[PDB]
Formats: sequence, C-alpha cells, structure tokens
Amino acid sequence: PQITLWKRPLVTIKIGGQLKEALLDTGADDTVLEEMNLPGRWKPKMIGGIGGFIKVRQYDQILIEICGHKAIGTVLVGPTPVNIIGRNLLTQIGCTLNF
Amino acid sequence: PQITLWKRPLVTIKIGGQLKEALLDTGADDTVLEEMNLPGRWKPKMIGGIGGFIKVRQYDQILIEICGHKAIGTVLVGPTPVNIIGRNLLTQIGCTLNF
Amino acid sequence: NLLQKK
Repeated sequence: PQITLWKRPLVTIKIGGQLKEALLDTGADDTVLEEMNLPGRWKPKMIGGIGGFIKVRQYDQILIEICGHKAIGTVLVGPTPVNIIGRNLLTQIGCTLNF
Repeated sequence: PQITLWKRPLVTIKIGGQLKEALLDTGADDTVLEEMNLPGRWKPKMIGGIGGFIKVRQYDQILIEICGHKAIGTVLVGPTPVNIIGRNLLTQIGCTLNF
Repeated sequence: NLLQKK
C-alpha cells in the first residue's frame, strides 16, 4: 500500500496469536511492543530516545504479520507508550520512504 | 528519492544557512532539533518519547530545507538524541511510506 | 527509538 503521513501510520499486526495496533516508525532501530509474553529465552536491553531510556526484554526470531506480510526478527517488550514497528521489520516487508 | 530502511534514514537538512543531519521519522508527530538558536519568540511544549516526557521550545513558521525540498513550519528545539524530521514536515515534502 | 508524540 501507499500510506500518507497526515495522521500517525497505525496498522494492525498479528503476534503470538494476539492482534495489536502498531505504529510504523522509520526513526526506530528496533521493534518495541507493550508488555506481553513471547516464547523462547530473552535477555535484558536498554533502549533510548526522547525522554531517556527504558529497560526491555529482547526476544529473537519472533514471527509477526504486518498488514498480512510475514516478517521475522527481534522484538523488544517493555513499558513503551505505544507499539512500534522499527526498521528491523520494516525492511522485511519492503517498506520504503518516497518523495 | 526512494529511501530504504536497512540503515537509519539520515538526510541533510538546511536551517538558518547551516547544514545538519536529521532522521526522517514517521513515528514522530513533530520535528525536533538539537539545541540551536532560532529567530523570533517561542512557546512551551511538552512532548513524549520512548523514555518519558521532555520540555521543548516551539518555534513556528520556520524555513527548513530537507534533501533540497523547502518546508516552512513548526520546529521544536530541545534535548533530543538526534535531529528528527516529523510528520508535520514530512507531509510538506510529499513523503509517503510504501510497501 | 525515536517515536515522538504531542
């Protein structure tokens, strides 16, 4: 699809069964979701941005569907104000910025 | 141009006759630049990011060129980790997300 | 991770 930027680019994703809303975020290195359980082992990580840092749990090799496009990669879980799809998964669905 | 997301979408901008680097950020409502001096009066704004909320200075109707494309709009100044071009100016340059 | 909101 082509998504204009008049409003926040929110999309439906599917992860670990659950359907969630998430923001397509070209400024994010990583994908970060609100607290949830995911399968497999995890390790702690600190991520930063506006406002400073938060501690998150890092899960690798997680499968996600973004607008029906399957993508696999690392997903971070923690106290993010909003679900964010970052570049690590945006690349997998062939997402580009165009102007 | 078409910008892929394997690396951070960092571009050159020009403001007040000076070149700076900035991130094209679809996850940002607003444009936020590192501490610098701008003309005219400012008003207060609170913005939220991954780590919480910060206070920034809001300047309106500011001339800024992004990859050679001219924009005139609101620019926030404060302790951002990186200069970020948000949706308010991405729309001005005709930027869309595509997959 | 530079999400930003008003």
